[PDB]
Amino acid sequence: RIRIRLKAFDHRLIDQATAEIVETAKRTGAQVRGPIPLPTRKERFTVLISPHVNKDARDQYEIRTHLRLVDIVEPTEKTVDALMRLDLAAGVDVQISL
Amino acid sequence: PRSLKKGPFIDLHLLKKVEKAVESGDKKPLRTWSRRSTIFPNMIGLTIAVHNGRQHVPVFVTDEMVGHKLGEFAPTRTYRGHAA
Amino acid sequence: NQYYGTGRRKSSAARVFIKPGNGKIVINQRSLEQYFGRETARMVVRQPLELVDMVEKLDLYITVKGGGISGQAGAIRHGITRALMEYDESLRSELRKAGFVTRDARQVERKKVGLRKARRRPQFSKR
Amino acid sequence: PRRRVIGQRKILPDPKFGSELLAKFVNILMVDGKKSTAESIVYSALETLAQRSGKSELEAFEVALENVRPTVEVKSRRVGGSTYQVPVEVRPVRRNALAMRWIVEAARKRGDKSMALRLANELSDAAENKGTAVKKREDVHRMAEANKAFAHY
Amino acid sequence: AKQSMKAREVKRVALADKYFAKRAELKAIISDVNASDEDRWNAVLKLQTLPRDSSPSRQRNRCRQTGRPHGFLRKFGLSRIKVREAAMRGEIPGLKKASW
Amino acid sequence: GQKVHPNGIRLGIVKPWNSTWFANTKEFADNLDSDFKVRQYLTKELAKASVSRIVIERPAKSIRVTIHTARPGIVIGKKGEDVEKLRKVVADIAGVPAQINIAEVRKPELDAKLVADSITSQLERRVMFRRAMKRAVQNAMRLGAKGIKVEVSGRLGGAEIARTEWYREGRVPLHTLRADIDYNTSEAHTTYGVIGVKVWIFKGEI
RNA sequence: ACCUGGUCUUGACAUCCACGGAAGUUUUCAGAGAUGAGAAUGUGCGAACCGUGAGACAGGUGCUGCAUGGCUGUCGUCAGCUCGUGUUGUGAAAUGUUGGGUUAAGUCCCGCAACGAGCGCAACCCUUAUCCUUUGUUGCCAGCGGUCCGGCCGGGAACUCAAAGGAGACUGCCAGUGAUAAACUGGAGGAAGGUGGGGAUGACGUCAAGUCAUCAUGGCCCUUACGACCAGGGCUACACACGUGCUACAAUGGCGCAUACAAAGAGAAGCGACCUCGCGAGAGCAAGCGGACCUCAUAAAGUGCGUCGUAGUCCGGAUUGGAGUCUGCAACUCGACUCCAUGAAGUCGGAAUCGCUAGUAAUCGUGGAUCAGAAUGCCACGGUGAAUACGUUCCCGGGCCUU
Ligand SMILES: [K+]
Ligand SMILES: [K+]
Ligand SMILES: [K+]
Ligand SMILES: [K+]
Ligand SMILES: [K+]
Ligand SMILES: [K+]
Ligand SMILES: [K+]
Ligand SMILES: [K+]
Ligand SMILES: [K+]
Ligand SMILES: [K+]
Ligand SMILES: [K+]
Ligand SMILES: [Mg+2]
Ligand SMILES: [Mg+2]
Ligand SMILES: [Mg+2]
Ligand SMILES: [Mg+2]
Ligand SMILES: [Mg+2]
Ligand SMILES: [Mg+2]
Ligand SMILES: [Mg+2]
Ligand SMILES: [Mg+2]
Ligand SMILES: [Mg+2]
Ligand SMILES: [Mg+2]
Ligand SMILES: [Mg+2]
Ligand SMILES: [Mg+2]
Ligand SMILES: [Mg+2]
Ligand SMILES: [Mg+2]
Ligand SMILES: [Mg+2]
Ligand SMILES: [Mg+2]
Ligand SMILES: [Mg+2]
Ligand SMILES: [Mg+2]
Ligand SMILES: [Mg+2]
Ligand SMILES: [Mg+2]
Ligand SMILES: [Mg+2]
Ligand SMILES: [Mg+2]
Ligand SMILES: [Mg+2]
Ligand SMILES: [Mg+2]
Ligand SMILES: [Mg+2]
Ligand SMILES: [Mg+2]
Ligand SMILES: [Mg+2]
Ligand SMILES: [Mg+2]
Repeated sequence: RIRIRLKAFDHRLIDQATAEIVETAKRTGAQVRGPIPLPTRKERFTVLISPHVNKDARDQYEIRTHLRLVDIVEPTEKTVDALMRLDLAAGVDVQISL
Repeated sequence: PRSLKKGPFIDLHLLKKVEKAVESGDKKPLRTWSRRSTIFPNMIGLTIAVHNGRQHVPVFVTDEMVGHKLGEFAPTRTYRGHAA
Repeated sequence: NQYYGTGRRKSSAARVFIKPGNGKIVINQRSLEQYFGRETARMVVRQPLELVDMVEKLDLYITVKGGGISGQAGAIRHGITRALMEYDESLRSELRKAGFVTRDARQVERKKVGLRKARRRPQFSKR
Repeated sequence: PRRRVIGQRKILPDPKFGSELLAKFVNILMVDGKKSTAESIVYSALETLAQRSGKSELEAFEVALENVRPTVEVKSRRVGGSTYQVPVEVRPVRRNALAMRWIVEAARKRGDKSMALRLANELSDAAENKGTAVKKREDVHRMAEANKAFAHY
Repeated sequence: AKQSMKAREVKRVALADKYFAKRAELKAIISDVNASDEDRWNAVLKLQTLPRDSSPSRQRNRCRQTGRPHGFLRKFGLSRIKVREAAMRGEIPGLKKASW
Repeated sequence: GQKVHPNGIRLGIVKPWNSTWFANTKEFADNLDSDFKVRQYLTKELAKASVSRIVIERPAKSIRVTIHTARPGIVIGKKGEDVEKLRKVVADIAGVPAQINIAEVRKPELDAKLVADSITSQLERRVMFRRAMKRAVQNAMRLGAKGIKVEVSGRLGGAEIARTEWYREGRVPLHTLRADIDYNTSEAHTTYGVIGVKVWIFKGEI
């Protein structure tokens, strides 16, 4: 079994990669579990907007990190080599675990 | 204060200055800027001139000054009261 | 068979399982009087049953998470009500007449910039 | 408010007796949102009051209210010239709100030990037209009496 | 920030790496519970001899684009002012105005 | 009073980001600083190439720069010579293998960054500020904008008392979030100081 | 960014040229250090990188926010502010935008020398309240089957939940009212009812409002100094006056024991379990975790039992003595925390004054940014959970018409 963890700042970009990870896997023999929507992280930032004083004038920002889990149970041999060469889109973090 | 497992602190350049003068009869005042140095049981006698920011003030090291830092004997701020 | 109800209140959510019995109540593997020491909480939990007169005709299996005493007690009361309606559907009229069907949507208002809390402003002074 | 868009809020009846009237009295007594701490104080004072008389907790409570409820009060009224304290009829709900508030305020001022005992001694004197709260109801009726001439402003 | 003040931080960053391993084993001795009592003393005296600018506690995070020593944010390496300018131009990935 | 940045408020709604990579905290600050130095170089080198928008990606241990422009032949050069000269400087700066893509800005009269830069170059040549703003507004309205607004601030015409002036045609509904509003700014460095230019261009609700 | 003293002059930071040299490593003395004088080892792969020498220059947190850009406060999230064409007036201007109703709304309808349009309002965005669909681990446990009673294991995909996609509210429905209108009042259904709750969003403009010390910039000014380097001091002073907070004056409490129920978040020079040692702050040893898995990390208020019995107290915890811990080259000036002792004012606060209309106020804990260390501040999170609003004469600010 190999573990697939997917990170991205855009949940639409992260669903494209998952849709094509669970498609280039069921074809090449192995079966899939998931994808799993792990809890989204929400990192928040608060800054003062004025160059000088005005302490109550602020902007509140946020970065959302979306998470996906894909389980390839029983990986066939044509399945593995069909994974590192898929080349996913930019801005999608991919971590392979065994 | 400074942890016991580390021993009292002393600026190395001052430790050489007291060594080179305890073995000799040098009673000339020792001019240092090291207000952070703990007073050790080895220079009870001579006068260290400690900096207070704008000059060196001589302190005559006795026994009861052991354990204190040098700066405790060189006040930095000048006060005489308001309208006094 | 078994009947189910999901109840929510504040940050609490209660899973309720209703089946014919004699009137025994378990909440997180504890008795009603063991779990809820507050007297108000015990009355809130019971309230739907004293209304429809099915107090000792049922057995209550209940798990709850999150929130506090009054939230969980109120969350159970909501999920209980949703269970009884899955039991008999003619009870909706009298339960809604008692305000038990409504999910109470009151939540903690967020803290906002420049305020001490959600609405408390710092003390003001002209000069 | 200017727009008059303020309805009413439902209050749960008290646990032991199922009286919304008594549940409001716990609310007036409660501080810092510690309601259970106030529920206990009211229940203890109510039992001391139930055994100091022959009536149940409620009937002894109502008799205390009947002697503290004001019937007429004065409100200011600035008109073309100056302000007169006009006597106005107190509406039935405000009668109970004032009676409870004066009782709780009087009991907090006493010098007994616990608050449960202080509340008990006030609820008992209120049954005999003694102590504060009852006196506060007397001072209000007097003011509204000395201003009966202004009963048309 | 002034040019001189910017160049003070690049020096303190260089000196903190050149003496990094030499500083860590000295504190290994001083913190060593079962060392002796005179090499500890020597290690203490030797640590004072290294230039002060070699300690990482002498560094001050600065805005990487202006040099501002206040209002720093580590996630972006910028002051609160430059973070706002880049965020509104869409130059910080995923960063948008928050509301909940 | 002060208005929200029209681009920032729409960044997840109808507008895309200008940088689209992913990183943890460990390198987030270092990616931002290398994007800054890249854009700092590209903007100075290609000053006469009508560069509207520099989009930066980072697929995997590599950087991909997409330069939106209206004079791509000037960007590329003869048989791709010049675009190669930059592909080396960018790799030097970013420290990874570099790849440059050239996008086509057709109708530069409808791009806020190019319109703002056009007005600004004219002001540094001592063109009458009034003539520049009217020309910009008329051009964009003729090419099919649903609206445009141009604002110029500073010592206009070298006047001692600075002021702000603005024109507008059509619709520029800044409170509508789903409005395609291209917005950008520019600065002119005249003999009397800085003059700031802002340009809004409305292209229709989405 | 300041002071005192010690120091430098194409220079700490750029470019250009000349010449010297790989760069680097390893140690000695003088000095507070800057630095100076050396002394070893390498010499690899022009052009890296150092040193020196010239002069174009660099450098300035120096002045002007009343020369500016950018950014911000503010009236005010107030319902306003305008334009084209037409028409009226010698003209400034007017009309539209006023009027009758209505609305949170220049909201909408009707009338109308106006007819249209723009910026604002509303809507589109985020979040919260109900349901569906998909997916089922690190999250879940209804029915099963075992069990060391631990979802612990086999399993299960039901449920809570996680996050994607959908559904849902429109005065749509009904009745009355109303000018056959806009709308309003009430009822049904529904998780939610009339802008559902909260946020984001700030029109034309105003105060020559704030910022030349984030940055940028016109002009002015300094250039062996207003630039640059260093050590020590200062920004922590203290007859006093004000603003914003924290903790109290107690019994709705203090103390002791026992015992429940959260949300949100952070972590690799990081968070750090277990175990042992220490009264304690901590120490030693050392797993696990780039995390729905591991760590921070026991929520506290609450509840049960005891005690204290109205006292400047078993309230309060300021101050001071002594002894320690930890971070850090270094806690004298000037750190936080621990232990023992000390046990100040204070018993509810003059004139006056502030916040808040509901999950609000009040009260109770928890986290985060900055950050080696250093919150009673700031930003965020849940627990408990009120009172009251008859009304619009008065106070303050504002909107529309009129004089
Ligand atoms: K300005
Ligand atoms: K006239
Ligand atoms: K007109
Ligand atoms: K200037
Ligand atoms: K200092
Ligand atoms: K404070
Ligand atoms: K005491
Ligand atoms: K200190
Ligand atoms: K006070
Ligand atoms: K800290
Ligand atoms: K008037
Ligand atoms: Mg996390
Ligand atoms: Mg709260
Ligand atoms: Mg500068
Ligand atoms: Mg620091
Ligand atoms: Mg000097
Ligand atoms: Mg100004
Ligand atoms: Mg005319
Ligand atoms: Mg008007
Ligand atoms: Mg008019
Ligand atoms: Mg009208
Ligand atoms: Mg309108
Ligand atoms: Mg009209
Ligand atoms: Mg709006
Ligand atoms: Mg079983
Ligand atoms: Mg209704
Ligand atoms: Mg704003
Ligand atoms: Mg001014
Ligand atoms: Mg000023
Ligand atoms: Mg200044
Ligand atoms: Mg210094
Ligand atoms: Mg200060
Ligand atoms: Mg005590
Ligand atoms: Mg932290
Ligand atoms: Mg006293
Ligand atoms: Mg007392
Ligand atoms: Mg309000
Ligand atoms: Mg608190
Ligand atoms: Mg109006």
